[PDB]
Formats: sequence, structure tokens, C-alpha cells
Amino acid sequence: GITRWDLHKKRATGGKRHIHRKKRKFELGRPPAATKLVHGERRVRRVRTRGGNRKWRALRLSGGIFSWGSENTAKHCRILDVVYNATNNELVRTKTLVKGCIVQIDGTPFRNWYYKWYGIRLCNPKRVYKNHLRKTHLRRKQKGFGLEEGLQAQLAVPVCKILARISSRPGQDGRANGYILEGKELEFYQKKLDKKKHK
Amino acid sequence: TEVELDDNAFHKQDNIFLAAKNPSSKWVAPGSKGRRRWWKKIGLGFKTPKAAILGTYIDHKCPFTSKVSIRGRILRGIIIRHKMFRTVVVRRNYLHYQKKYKRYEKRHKNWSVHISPAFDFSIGDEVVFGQCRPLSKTVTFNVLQVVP
Amino acid sequence: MKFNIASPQCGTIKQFEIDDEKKLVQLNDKRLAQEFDGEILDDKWKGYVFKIVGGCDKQGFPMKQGVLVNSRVKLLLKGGTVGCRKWRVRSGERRRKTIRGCIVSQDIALLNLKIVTEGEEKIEGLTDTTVPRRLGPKRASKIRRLFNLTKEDDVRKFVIRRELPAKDNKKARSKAPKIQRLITPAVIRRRANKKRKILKKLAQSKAEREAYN
Amino acid sequence: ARGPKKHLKRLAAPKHWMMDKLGGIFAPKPRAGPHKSQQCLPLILIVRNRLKYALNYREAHMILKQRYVKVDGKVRTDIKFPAGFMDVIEIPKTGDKFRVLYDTKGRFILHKIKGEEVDFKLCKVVKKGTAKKETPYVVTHDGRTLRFPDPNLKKNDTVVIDLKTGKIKEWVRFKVGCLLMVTSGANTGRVGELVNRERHPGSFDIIHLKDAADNKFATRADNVFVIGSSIYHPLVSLPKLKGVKLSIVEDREKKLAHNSKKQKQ
RNA sequence: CGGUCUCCUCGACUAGACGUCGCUUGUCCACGGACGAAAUGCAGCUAAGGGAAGUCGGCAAACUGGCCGUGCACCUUUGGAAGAUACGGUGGCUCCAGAGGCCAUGGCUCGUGUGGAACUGUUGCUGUGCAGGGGAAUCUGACUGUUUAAUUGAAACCCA
RNA sequence: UGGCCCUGGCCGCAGUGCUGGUGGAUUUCGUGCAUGCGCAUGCCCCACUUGAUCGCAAGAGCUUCUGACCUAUCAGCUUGACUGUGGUGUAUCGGACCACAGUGGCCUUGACGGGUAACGGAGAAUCAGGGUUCGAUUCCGGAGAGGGAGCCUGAGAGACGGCUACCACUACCAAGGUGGGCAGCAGGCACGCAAAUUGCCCCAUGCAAAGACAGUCUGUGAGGCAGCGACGAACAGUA
RNA sequence: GAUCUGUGAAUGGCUCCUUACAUCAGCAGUCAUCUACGUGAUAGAGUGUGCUCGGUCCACCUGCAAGGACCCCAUUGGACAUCCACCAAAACCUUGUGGCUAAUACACGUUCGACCCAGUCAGCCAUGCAACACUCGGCAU
Repeated sequence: GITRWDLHKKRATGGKRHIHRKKRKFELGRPPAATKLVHGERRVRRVRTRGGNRKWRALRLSGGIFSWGSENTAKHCRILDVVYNATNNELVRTKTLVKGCIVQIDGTPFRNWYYKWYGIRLCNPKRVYKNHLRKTHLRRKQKGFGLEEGLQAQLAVPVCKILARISSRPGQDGRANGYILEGKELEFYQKKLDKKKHK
Repeated sequence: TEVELDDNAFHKQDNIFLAAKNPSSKWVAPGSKGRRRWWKKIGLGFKTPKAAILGTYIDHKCPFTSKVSIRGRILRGIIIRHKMFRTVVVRRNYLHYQKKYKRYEKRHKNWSVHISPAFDFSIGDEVVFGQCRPLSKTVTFNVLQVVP
Repeated sequence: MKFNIASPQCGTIKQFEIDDEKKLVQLNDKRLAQEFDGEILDDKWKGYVFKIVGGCDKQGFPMKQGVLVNSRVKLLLKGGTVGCRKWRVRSGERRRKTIRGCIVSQDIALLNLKIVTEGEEKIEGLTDTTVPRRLGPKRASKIRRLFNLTKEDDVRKFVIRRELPAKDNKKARSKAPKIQRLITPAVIRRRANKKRKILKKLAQSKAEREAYN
Repeated sequence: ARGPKKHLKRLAAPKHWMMDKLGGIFAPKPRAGPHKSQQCLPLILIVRNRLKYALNYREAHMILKQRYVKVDGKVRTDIKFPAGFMDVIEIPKTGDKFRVLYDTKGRFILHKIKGEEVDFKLCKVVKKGTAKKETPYVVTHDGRTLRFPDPNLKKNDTVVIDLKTGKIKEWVRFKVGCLLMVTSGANTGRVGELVNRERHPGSFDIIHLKDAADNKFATRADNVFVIGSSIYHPLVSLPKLKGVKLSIVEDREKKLAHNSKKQKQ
């Protein structure tokens, strides 16, 4: 079947290699998952692997755990759409989820979370506890606090569409986890989106 | 030169989180401008280039600023040519002793070796390169020292 | 055409022969496993309903349910499936075997039927005789299920026996089964031993870690 | 079709078992137990070939499955259990008590010992790790774990474990001056105190040992075995030659004298 | 229905002064009409199965046909042979790349000129007109050119 | 450390329970022992076994460096070809595969091609020395199971005394259907200058299994022993 | 005996067709990996929010900040085998059906196997500068 060996791949010189064995199972490959972004249901097929272990082909994922690195938050956030891919636009067009692809995610969590945690409302909406007031103002007065101008401009629209990058390998663990872009990577990919919106 | 990369992706270093609120001074280097950089000191009697420690380039397959571990043979060759990107051809002219005729032959072996952007080198300079995991079809060695 | 007709309520099975085409040809779209009336192929079977559960054909091939054709189809078949046999297929192999579809036709030599509804009069082979069940329930919970027992009195008294009379050279044997899933005070002490030793080992390891700290 | 091989030919058998090349095509392939297959004695070899209770393979199986051959303070019924170096083998019905050691020629001898010598064992630390829940452990050459060692017990040290409890009773450092035994290479079975350790980062360090009399040899640091804080306190009983290898002319003269004085009667 | 000098010469498809259709201009004039309109004929087409068995002779007709990509043998005067032979594709739609210019890296103009991909269709697309069948030899004239207006175009004449 | 939200919604992050297991033994009171005087405290079966984790061991896969025969009547070879970035896939690294970039990579120190009186090595025969020739064959490694290819099961197979298909031959048939795989051991036909018994047995050596032996026959054409055997060796007789 | 289940049949035996840095030999790496049997250790899952929330029984008001009564623990379920019976086929190491009956098969289930601590939520106390910020309460800044 799909073999990931190099007995067919010619020598580094350019000389042909004469194969004198047939394909061993320990060097097989399996067809790509090509995880599609699908609004709704998740599909995950378990795959029996070299030691009887499991891999998890994600077919048709919908969302996943997305982390706010500076904030240590990690909410499950319902991927909206694949916006950018590093090299080929065919995966962006057909909405294929692969690691290191850039996606718009819901982000109404990390907003309700930001409120619950800091007591800070990021958009004008469109009992009260003494200990909660105390703790929210403490977490406000901590040192590294402050929401950056590229993240709050996103969390301040009434329909949040925050830019995350997918970190898991969905065809291997069946997950579309990722991290929200922060700072210079956010600026990079926002600039790419600008370029292809204008050109 | 080869610090340049593609502009299709945002090349970051693996073990450095660029958006840390209160980062530590563990990777603040003693000659940098506050720029944090993960690096290691491969430890077979080699020195981590100041270019690697204080540089800005991003390189996986670099033995000093990436997860690539130097283990196995460590050979010495000459840079034949540098016509690939971050890869370089290295030659080892050695002498193989024929037993019957009690003499030697001139033989050679080429190697597609991986030069990190931490090394200044001209064509013809000597190189010590150590073995790493396979980085490509023919590349399985990284350049650990350039000798003028 | 031979019909293996089985009455489960009596627990018996009996074969019959029919060669009247006027009766046979009503069974030409009767897909497998669907009830039909006995009045269609016999007049002394009225009010009876036969579920056509299985079938063979000429040349002897089975009638695989769910194929939805009336000819032969060769198929990859795992063991134990209708058409292949589990004890012939080497612990995980599938064999390509020949089998007929579930649609009935005039290529069917044998039809396995089972009565679901009984009729007015009584069939001389099937329903005139009832066949007793060989064995009683062997596991404690099934014995309780049978004899309306609650867990305060035992099943060891209510276990059904099998009396074989004193045949040649041998006295009367009262054979009973070893009750399975039965909990004895011995079993309780065994499980308590296991659990207590496990907990003592956990305590050993906690004490070791605390002493190291 | 290939998986793990189950057989060991008699020719491909470890030479330190004096397997006769004509007495069968196969040799009992050791199981994957505590010791390495080329540094171990199968219990069948200890029971049939050395201590000839078992006249053959069948009687070896019998003796062993009757659950009275005890190896390291517990019964081992596998006829192919790889009993290795410094293991204690007791046969209570016979009152036999051996520690399996190396003779100066590099073969496994069964050195007869006494009570305290059988009630503990001596095992070298080869790896030092941490398991989940922050559990520092030290893997030894008998493959055992010792899930909570003293913090100041670095790698190449040796340990005295009590075969009853299976915990650590003592340990001996690998610093220069310790009494030491060789367990592989040409110099295996020789005892000599540590003199100096040449470092070779990235490769094998070398250990220079001074024999009991005055000879000097060298070997590898993963080839040495600590037995004793010094040549005055060996942590275990030691065989007849006490680890002092003779020259080959000395050995030939010794054999000749033995044969002659035996024929004298 | 032959021949006869020159000038101007639109739009669409297209490489186009080919070929097909249309605005401007001009014209419906050629002896007509009925009857589905025999046989025969002169023209246009088809034809199962076979495939030159027809015939002096594959005559006549048919096959092929544009473009793009890959590629191409013997022989050779080294120029050719060659479009050798041969293989694949070709629509529609939605996109992705891709070249330039002007005003002042934004406004505007901006590849009917190319490559890729997705979808799509009863596999079909140079969809019509148009549009090489190919290969292997012998004789012969080197070639190109010339020729008996009105039965011979040739191996004849001429040429270098 | 974070990966539930404001009453439904969303997740459902898949998994891990020393078995809802088995045998033998047997006295299971919570206070029996005792202390201090029943009150308070330490104890009140042994093994086997399904499974999870971490090592080790035993293996495997991949990878490193150096080292192979003749041939120029083979001088240029290569276009996933060589590197890179981002992914995919895998048990894992990797152009192994893909998308986008670049134009590399090897070569008279013989590349690429062709040949096989090519499986490789340990080794064998000679050998003053230096060397020459061979190595199908017992040990190790590789490959294969009629030619190909694809798989399932499983820890492990691209398995063939497993399956599936095509090809080449082929066996049975009641003509609808069913099959085949000796380069395992014997044996047969061919082919040839050219090579053995359709034997007995697990006694030894080992291996496997739910398995010491016996009551009560584990299997083993591995392996052993015999038969045939002027291959080839050693020792004797024919006085 | 049989049968289901487990486990083995991937080892061994044969052959040398292929194969020219390929195989292989020695050396080395896995800090790029997999692992049944073997062995040494290990193992505390009522657990998506502090609670409501393991299951029932009451409360209050778009829930609460201190509120309760019991129950779980003598251990689950449904099959299909061997078996009986009727059998299709010329056969086939081909095969159907009906009725029982097992589990270390399969499914399913898990309180007492913890305790404490961190953490999360809420409340309260003692004491202190201060009229600055953001607000709950009243009005169209």
C-alpha cells in the first residue's frame, strides 16, 4: 500500500535502485485524514497502530480547546473558519484543518471569561459578591495585566472572531486544539489577511 | 544572508513564548538587548557561537538553537560549495591503503551538511560536523565548527 | 420444495414436502425473515403464521439475510456470519464464499420457517408434541429469575436437577450443574483477603514516601 | 513473516557456557529476565550441567517446577530463567547455597556460601531516574528498581540489598580506592582496586585497576563492578583465587602439578 | 455557367483577405405549376457482419485532420528525414497565479496572451464550416522550374 | 497551572477499577490478644490469573562510518531529481508524500549504464614471504514461498502448511459448483555429467502451549536413530 | 472426549531466483521509535463549576453561602457454543434453521480504595492612611 520507504526513491547521485524485496508492513503509510471544518458533528475514527495503540483520524471536526498563552485560559471555542494556511490555498478553500493553520474561532469565551476573572466588560452589552469584587480588583492590580491592542480590538466586536493557530495534529490525535495569536504573530497574520483582502 | 527565510509563515523559536507577561531572565543573554532566545550548548567539547546565542535567525535543524541533538560521528571536511539554502557540500579527502600494493589511494566522500546561520564561512574553509537525526534525504550532519 | 418448519413454543422441528406449483409460486417475492400465512400453502394450517427465517437452495448454498437479490453473490465473509462458520476461519480471516440472496424464488430447495402464531387445529408433527427443555438455569441470577427468589434465601436448594433412571449396571443419577456466579462465604473471604492486602501495600508505599520525605 | 526468534543454536550459544558442540543442535535460549542473555546462566544449565541433579532436560523441568530452586530469595520455575552475576541460588531440600560469580577465566562459577552471605545480595546501580509523583528510583544491573534510594547514591555505585525485604541495606561508592571486580571483556573475573578513571565524554570511560598482588590492567567503566570499600573489606565472599588471574605458564604448571599429584594415587 | 485592367474594402468566430453567419449597399433574376414525386439518371448521405474476397489496378469513397504538452526511428549530402511514427489533453462555470502604462505606492486604465486548481455533464468539448491517413521498399528524374491552348504533365525539356 | 457556560446549551477531553475471576487451605471476634484500668489502641489465609503504568531484559525498525567483482566496443547521469518553509503520514527521522519557493545533486579519486563462471560474511583450498582462487551448503544476516499485488488478525506478517484478486499451469464434478500451491520431510516425473528411504521415534537436544512427573500417550518429518551412500576422512586385515 | 475462551501457529525447516553501497561485515546512534511472553517496582476514578450535581425525599425566587431524612455493598445482563432435533448439497477442511445451557467470551457496572493539603467560592475579624479612581443607589452629562 502506501509505503514510506525510499527503495523506489533513486540514489542521491541519480542512479536507479533495484528493489529485491517487497513492501514490509513496518514501513506503511495511511491515507491523510484531510480533516474538514464542519459546522456541527465531529467524526473521529480510531486507527490501530504499530503496537496495538490508537491514533485518531479526525474527519469533520468543529472546534477544540484554544489557549490564551499570556492568560493561561484554554477554553473550548468552536472554530469558525480557516482563514490562512502557510503554503497552499487549496486547504484554505476546502476548509482542511491541518496543524499550523490559522482559523477564526468564536471567542465569546475568553470574553465572558475575561469578565468573570477581571470584572472587565470588553463590549458594551449588545447579586454582587464582596470577595468577588476584591479578587477581580486584585487580578486587575497584578503586575503583567493589560490587554493588548490587537486582542482587545477583536474581543470588542459583538460577534467575536478571534484569530487562533491550530497546534494539534488532527489527523493524529483527533483534536483541533490551538492557541490564540498574540503580539507579533497576530500582527503577521493580520497583515497577510489585509494583503489578500486588498490585492 | 541565510538569516532570511520565507514570508509565508511567522518563524518563531519553539521554546520561547513571545507574549509572556512576566517572563524571567533565564534566556536574557549577557550581551543582548533584552531579546530572549532559547539556545543550548552541545557538549562534546564545542563552544556555542556568540552569533547563535545573540542572533535573531530562526533555524530548526540548527544544533544550538533547536531540538536537534548532536550524537554519533564527528567528522572533519572541506566546504566544496554552498549552493543550497542553509545546506553545504563538504568533502573528505582521505587515503585508503591497498594491501597488495603497499600503497594508498586518493579517495573522497561528499556530504550535504547543514550550516546554521550562526557560522561565517567562505568556500574552502575547513569544517567539523557532527551527526544528527536525518534532516532531509541526504542531510544527517550539522556543522559544529568552521575553521578559516 | 422442502420446508423445515419449527415450533419454538413446543420446541420441535419437522420437515414437510410441497411440490404444487400453484402453492409454491406465491413465495416468489417473500424476502427472507418476513411472516406470511399458512393458508397460502396448506389448508390444514389456518391461522398459523410462518416467519421465513432461513433457507438453502439447489446446490446447497445458504440464503444470506439482507442481500436483496434472488441470484448468487460471492462475498467476503467473516466467521460466524450466515454463510461462513466461525471454527473454519483462522482467528481473523475472511473467506469469499457463495451465497444466495434473501429474495425467494423457485431456485430454493429448502425453506426454514418457524411458527410465530399457532392455528386452530394441531399439526401432527410440530404441535401435537411438546419437547422439554434439557437444562435448567446454571447461574445464580438466572435461577433467581426463574424461581422468584430474593437474595435472602439461597438458590442452592432451588437448583434444578436432572434425573436419569437406574439404567443397566448403573443406579439413578441425579445430575446437577455447578452453579456459576454464586457468592460463597469462601469467595467473600477471598475477595476480602485480596482487598486487604492491596490496601496494606498502599499503606506500605505511602509510609515509604513519607519516610523518604 | 518475522518476529522474535525463539531458538538458540548450540554453536551460537555463549562460549562461557561450556556447551559441547556435539551434544545437541540447540541450547536453551535464555528468557528475557533480569540478566542479559550473554551474561547469564539458565537455571537448566545451573541444575543439569553444573550441579548434576537433573540428568537431562526433562528432569531439569521436574526439579524446577517442583518449586524448590530459589534464586535471589524467591522460587523460579522457568527452566530458562537468566540467573546472572552476584545472584544467590538456594536449594533448601539439599541445603545448597551458592552465589554465582566470575572465575578469573571469565566463567560463571557457583561459589558456596553461608548464612548472612545468602541472606543479602549485591547489585550495581546502572541508571538513576524519577518516576511519576516525583519518585526518585535507581535501576540496577539485576533490572530492579529500588523505588526510594538515598539521595547521595550516584550511578556507578554498588548496593547491598537484603533478599528478604528487597530494600537497600548498604551501598558503596565508586571513588578511587574501592575494591572492584571486572564483569566483561578479557579481564572479566579479575578483582583489583581502582587506581584512576580516565574520562571519555561521548564514549566509554576507562578504569585502571591494580590486582591483588601487583599486576595492572584496564577495562571500561560500564565494565567494572564495585565489591567492597577497599581490599580490606570485601562486601561479599570471594572465590579460591580471590580474583587474582595467573599467567598462562603458571596455569599450565598448576594443571600439570594437579594432574601429576592426583595420578600419584 | 467561358474570358476580360486597376482602385476602396465593415462586424462576430478564427492564425486569417481561409471558411461560416451578420450591419451598410444591392438583389429575389435565372421558364414556371401540380403530384411525395415510378423506373433510370446526375448529386448528398447513411448502412449490420466481414473487411479488397471487387477490379488491370484499393479506381471511388472512407479513415486522419486545428492547437497545446510529452516525444519521435532507419537513413543522411549533417542541412534533413519530421507534423516521422506515437501518446495524452481540449467544454461550461468559479477561482488562484501571472504582464504592463498614466496621473500622482494610492486613483485610474489594465494580458480576449498564458499556467494551475475546484465544481460540473448520460465522456465530451478543433462539438458547426473548415481541417495530413500512416508506414516499408524497387525503377526513375538530383532538386526547384518548363511542357504538346483542345486526348499524353512524364522518366520528356531546362538547370546548376 | 488552564481546558463548564449563562436553565438549557456546549463538551463529552475516547483510556486506566490488581477481573462482579480461579484453586488450595481454613478459626474470621471486633475487639479474640494484650497493655493501662469489657473502656482506648498495632495484628486476625496462601497462591494463580484478565488488564493499566514505569523501568529492565529480549527483540525489531530506522540511521552512522569504512570496506565488494568484471566492464569506457558504458562519459556524461539525475528532474522528486538536490535544498528549503509549512503540513501529511508513520511507531518514529526523513521528498517518505504533498503545497509553495529555489536550482540544485553525482562524475576520470569512474558517475550513469551493462554483465553475473553475484546472495553477503564467518570461513575453504593452497600459501617461505607477498599473495591466488573459491565460499549454493550446517553458524550469523538478507530474500522468497509458482509470478505479481492487496490485506485481516496480532506484540510482531505485507504471513503464504493465512485470506483476496489477476496471470500461468492444474485437480474433482452429478456441469450448477468446489478447489490447488513440497525452494518442509519421505516420494514421483522431468532436466540433466550429476545427488538417498513414500522408514522408526520423541530416548537425547531444544521449542511451544492453559502445560513438572505419575494416576491418565501434549505436540514436534525441528531434532534424533536407522536404511541407501568408494563424496570425503581415521584405524586394521587379506597371514 | 467435546466446546467456548486464552495463547501459539511471525519460531523452526527449505532454497539461493533476485540483489553491485544494494545485501553484508565490523563500528556507532535513536536526545527520531515500537514491543506479547519474561522480570523488578507501582496502583486510593461517586468527581466538567464552592454548592445545588452519586440516587430519591423537602426547600426558597429568574438559586445558596449555611439546611436536613434515608438508599447504595453478599457480585450485573443478554447471547452463542458442546448437546438435542429438522436438514440443503454430487461433493466441499461447504452450509441453514428451532430449542435449551456456561464464562477470565461479549456487553455492562464501580463508595466506604482513602485522609489531609493545595486550589476555587463565600463570609468575618483587627488596624490603618485617605477625600484620588471606578462604581451601587436618585437626574435628559
